[PDB]
Amino acid sequence: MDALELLVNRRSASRLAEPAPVGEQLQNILRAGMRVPDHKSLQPWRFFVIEGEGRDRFSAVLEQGAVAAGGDEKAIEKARNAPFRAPLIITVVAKCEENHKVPVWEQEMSAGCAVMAMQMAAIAQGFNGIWRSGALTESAIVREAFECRPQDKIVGFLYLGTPQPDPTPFVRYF
Amino acid sequence: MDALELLVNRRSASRLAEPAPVGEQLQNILRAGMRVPDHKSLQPWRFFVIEGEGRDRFSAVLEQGAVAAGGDEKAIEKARNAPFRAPLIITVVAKCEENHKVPVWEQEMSAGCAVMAMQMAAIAQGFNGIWRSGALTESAIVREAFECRPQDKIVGFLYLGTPQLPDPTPFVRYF
Ligand SMILES: Cc1cc2nc3c(=O)[nH]c(=O)nc-3n(C[C@H](O)[C@H](O)[C@H](O)COP(=O)(O)O)c2cc1C
Ligand SMILES: Cc1cc2nc3c(=O)[nH]c(=O)nc-3n(C[C@H](O)[C@H](O)[C@H](O)COP(=O)(O)O)c2cc1C
Repeated sequence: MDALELLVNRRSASRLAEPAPVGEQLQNILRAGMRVPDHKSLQPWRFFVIEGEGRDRFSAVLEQGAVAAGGDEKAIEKARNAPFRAPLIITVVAKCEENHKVPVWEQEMSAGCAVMAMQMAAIAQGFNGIWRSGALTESAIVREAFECRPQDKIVGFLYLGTPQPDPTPFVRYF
Repeated sequence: MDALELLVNRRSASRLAEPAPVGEQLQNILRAGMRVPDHKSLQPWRFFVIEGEGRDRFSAVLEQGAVAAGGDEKAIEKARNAPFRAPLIITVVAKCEENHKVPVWEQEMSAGCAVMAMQMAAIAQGFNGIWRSGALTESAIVREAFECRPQDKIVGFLYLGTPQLPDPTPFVRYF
């Protein structure tokens, strides 16, 4: 599709089904992720592809995180069933350098932009998805599953697959 | 311009000159910024357009912030001359809601995405730019000029104008 048309009319999709992006479609999404702005070229991200048996392993981690977080019966099954809302999930970890000339927040911004860049690359190839987070991004069990050091941060669970403009209020002139 | 090719080949440009995007070109850039992901639709951003005489006002604000930060002569003059590296600057402020169900970091993330989306909208229309920050985003004088409350944050100075002028293996893991 047209670049300007996507940038002006980008919409997410939460109801996702097969097929997911695979092969060069998935490779293009990951290429878009690593092309985001990056102060001093630190490349401060890791992209965890979750599909197939990885989806069930992700499900068991989210379930174990919701139990440790003190969820009720509703919350644990929702957490267990959360990964099954898409054929593909990409988890983006901000892999940050501490006490760097670049503050941590700028490196986190780069990782967050990678999430939107990947969702846009999904839409451009005829797919879609939704950037999700929730309280489980802070779960100690989920973080250790994604190899989060203290300075690292889970910025998004990007669900992906096949789905089923007046800026005046925000603009000021300096 | 093809959407996927822009996303895969995106590059910034620091050498920027007139013309700046104006009219519907500028409006299209601002439309892209307001279309970013936004948890619970808080719209937590403000876009400050800096052009013309505004560039001089931005120059004086940055110079004031450099003085108050203890910069030397070189750093103060560099701050004063910083806005004149492009015909257009859009400063993005994360306008955050505290003690909301949506954590502040998710709202700040939305405002940062707005910078990149606007930069891509510049590229799509034949312009380009560079997302900049530096220590002066934390300056008390600079923050006040951009009406920052304590919970607000300057996430970028997006310089824009007419430019003059991938292997994901190490970062991808399979869960
Ligand atoms: C939050 C953020 C702040 C940045 N601040 C600066 C900056 O102050 N100065 C700078 O040269 N680059 C800064 N960058 C990086 C540039 O925007 C740009 O990504 C870099 O020059 C690499 O060029 P490229 O985008 O073409 O890959 C920043 C990036 C991010 C995400
Ligand atoms: C950092 C971040 C985290 C988000 N987390 C969630 C989430 O956990 N659940 C959700 O429904 N939407 C979340 N969103 C918002 C969605 O990504 C999406 O923008 C929203 O559903 C509106 O869809 P739209 O992009 O078409 O406007 C988040 C957005 C951001 C920027």
